[PDB]
Amino acid sequence: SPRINFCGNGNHILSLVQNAPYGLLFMHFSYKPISFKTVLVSPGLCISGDVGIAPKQGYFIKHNDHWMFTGSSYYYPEPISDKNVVFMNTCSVNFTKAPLVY
Amino acid sequence: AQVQIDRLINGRLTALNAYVSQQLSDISLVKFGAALAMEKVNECVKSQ
Amino acid sequence: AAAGIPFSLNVQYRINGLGVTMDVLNKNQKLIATAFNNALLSIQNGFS
Amino acid sequence: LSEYGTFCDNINSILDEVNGLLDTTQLHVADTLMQGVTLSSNLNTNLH
Repeated sequence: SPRINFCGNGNHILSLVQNAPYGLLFMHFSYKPISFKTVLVSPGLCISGDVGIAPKQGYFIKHNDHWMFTGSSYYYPEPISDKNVVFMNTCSVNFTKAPLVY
Repeated sequence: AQVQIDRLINGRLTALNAYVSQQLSDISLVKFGAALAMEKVNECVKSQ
Repeated sequence: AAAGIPFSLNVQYRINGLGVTMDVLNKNQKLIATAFNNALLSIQNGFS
Repeated sequence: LSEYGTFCDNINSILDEVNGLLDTTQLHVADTLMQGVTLSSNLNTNLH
């Protein structure tokens, strides 16, 4: 269910259940980050004909001087596409100006 | 004096038992409310 | 505690999810922010 | 009262259990509020 801390704490992946004396014992499996990279992120971009784009469960990253997308829970720069973007007919203020994207 | 004090002891102990039973029942409602508040924290403030 | 994005963008995406076009939301950002802090002030003044 | 029995021990035990439930509940609410909260060391109350 899309409920954040209902099935234990952290980034809950999945849960399993086992019988216990007078109850149930749940094993909550969570995604635990081990190491982190500090990166500069953009929560949105103003592209082409002033079209706004927002990242889906991620961020826009300047990688190799080019605008790229990365997931919010794992650093892996990948090209910006309709698969990882929410489109807007107008871009919001403070969205980074990127006329060269798409 | 023991007969009179015994009537008071019995009345006061009965009153403490009644208060204790009510306090157990009230704390059940407080636990229910605290669970709802934790659920509202998690599903309304930290996330939607 | 805001889904990893700025609070104003979280407010805008939450209002958009109700069936409100993003075009009125990103052009009325100041009106939305003023409505939000006026709602907070209304809650604070409501204790009087 | 001492010749009455374990009545006062039982009253104290139930209230201690009720108060332990309130304490455990307060710790769970505080844990829920503080869960997943990551803040920057650059935050200051006088400027932000």
